[PDB]
Amino acid sequence: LSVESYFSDIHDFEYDKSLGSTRFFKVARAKHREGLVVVKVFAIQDPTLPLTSYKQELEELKIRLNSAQNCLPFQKASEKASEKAAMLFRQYVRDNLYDRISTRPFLNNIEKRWIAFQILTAVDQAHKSGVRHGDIKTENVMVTSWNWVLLTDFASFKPTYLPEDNPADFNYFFDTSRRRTCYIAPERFVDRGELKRAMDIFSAGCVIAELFTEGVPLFDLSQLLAYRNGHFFPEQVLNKIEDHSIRELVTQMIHREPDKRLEAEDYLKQQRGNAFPEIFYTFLQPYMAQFAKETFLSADERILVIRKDLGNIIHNLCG
Amino acid sequence: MGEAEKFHYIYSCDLDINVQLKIGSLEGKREQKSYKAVLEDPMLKFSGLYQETCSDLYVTCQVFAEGKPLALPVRTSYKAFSTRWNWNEWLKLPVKYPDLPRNAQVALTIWDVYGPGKAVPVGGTTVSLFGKYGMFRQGMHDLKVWPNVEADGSEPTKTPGRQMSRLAKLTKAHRQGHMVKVDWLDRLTFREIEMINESEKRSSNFMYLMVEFRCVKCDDKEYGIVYYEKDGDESSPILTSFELVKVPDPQMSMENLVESKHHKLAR
Ligand SMILES: Nc1nc2c(ncn2[C@@H]2O[C@H](COP(=O)(O)OP(=O)(O)OP(=O)(O)O)[C@@H](O)[C@H]2O)c(=O)[nH]1
Ligand SMILES: CCCCCCCCCCCCCC(=O)O
Ligand SMILES: [Mg+2]
Repeated sequence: LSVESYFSDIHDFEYDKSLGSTRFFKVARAKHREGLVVVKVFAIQDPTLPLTSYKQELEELKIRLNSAQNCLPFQKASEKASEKAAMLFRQYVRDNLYDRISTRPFLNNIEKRWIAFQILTAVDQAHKSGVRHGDIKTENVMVTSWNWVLLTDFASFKPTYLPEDNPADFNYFFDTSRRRTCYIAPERFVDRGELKRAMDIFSAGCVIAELFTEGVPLFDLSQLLAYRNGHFFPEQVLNKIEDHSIRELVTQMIHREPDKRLEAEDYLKQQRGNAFPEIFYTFLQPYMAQFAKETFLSADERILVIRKDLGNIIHNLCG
Repeated sequence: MGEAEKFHYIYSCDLDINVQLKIGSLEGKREQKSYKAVLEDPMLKFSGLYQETCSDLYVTCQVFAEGKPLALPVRTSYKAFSTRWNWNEWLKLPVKYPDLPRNAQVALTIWDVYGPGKAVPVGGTTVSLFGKYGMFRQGMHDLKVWPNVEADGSEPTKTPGRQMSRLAKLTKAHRQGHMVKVDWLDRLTFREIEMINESEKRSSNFMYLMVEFRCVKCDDKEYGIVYYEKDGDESSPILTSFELVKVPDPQMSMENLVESKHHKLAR
């Protein structure tokens, strides 16, 4: 079944585009009353499998991440929408960071810093809420056209632990871009656990690496398996990071032993001022949050909010 | 008995014609002839104040919005004055009704000769083009003239053209027929207004520039020009749903203009 075929049975969501077919999900862009939406359609080949376990999880991710301004959970889920398919619904964002890195205008250092700041803010938001994103990747970091980061596609249905012996489990659930990139924390490799906050910190650290290397992946599956065994360290790619302090944050976060990986809030404490401008904590995160989530401010009213606040904005950012 | 009460109007953004302003008469006296100042400045005897009772003054009309001029000033054509300043000239302004924002004003400056190649402002006056509820001013208006200054086009203007102030309005309303007529009472009351007016003539050296605005007529109807913007009826289809799309993006399905600028410069 083609990705579009599934939408023939649905009235409320009109097919728009395909984002990419993989044996795990077929992803389409759909037009909706509210805007554009990503529909991850899961062809449920074996009806014996209980999707009720995944539907519960996603409904508690949806509740916990309701107020997480930089997290975008799946907002809907439908076990039988096409009888042989399930579907996960979330808004569609302007960019995904992997593409944004290449689209113009190119991200400045200060914009990359703002994206890495908000990646750590998103991880911190979900982690405080009680949620883990079991695969952060640049594809899953989403960027509004005002550079609000939304972390999306929370990997609650993906396995926390993978065997190193059989790459079949990685190939199915992870690396749907088919880039062979591997940000799966090394201790997630063995030979239905719970996901750990340090398993996101390795994933997030590698995404900040790739962000600051202009898309050079820090590891692929063999390199992560070597790093897991201590036979490789990505010094070459880390030296493509142009900023020493983001380089050390990444080198901290990708640390091999999870015990040495702090909380996202700690990296944001340590990085105050030095990696992340003070103004990110004091003005831009709280000011920009008024545009962010379940907010209702029109393009016409956005410009009037920013015009009416120009003087205040100039003082905070500039002085 | 009377034509109906229907109020006809045109949107300002639909009336694509030049604004025209009649410069009527300049009533009032000038600043006498201070011969103290002439001893200090001998060039001052060679100025319209000191050469004729009515120098051949001219007015410049310029439209301002947000403190900026919308176009160049328009000058009254030369008219030789002997005993009264009465241009009686319709000036076609370089601005059209669609071009006028809600805070458009006309800054009117009366100019006089001050020696060779030098005009001095006799006075200035500024009046907003739309009224209190956004209707273009209609008919004959008498504007307070501020002595020895140019009309100020800044927002708010320092030379607004708008006892005798209140009475004149009532008098205009009476002459138009909006006030009820009571002959025995009008006869008595207007003598008092005349006394008030004469007292103000002697008390103050005020000048008034009477101007007029054109009347828009079609089939013997009167249309007021109300300020509007095209699409002003487009009440945005705002809806309060956030079931899936929690974070609206205004640039969502829009051409990337920074990539097209780049395409146009590389390719
Ligand atoms: N701009 C934009 N691109 C998206 C969006 N959703 C998905 N895509 C793109 O389409 C690709 C395919 O969709 P996904 O299945 O989510 O790809 P992915 O991030 O590798 O997916 P997972 O492996 O499940 O995390 C993504 O990598 C993105 O590049 C979106 O909301 N906005
Ligand atoms: C109604 C809830 C819909 C949930 C959608 C995600 C379900 C993912 C199931 C993954 C099954 C893996 C099967 C396999 O290992 O071959
Ligand atoms: Mg995804």
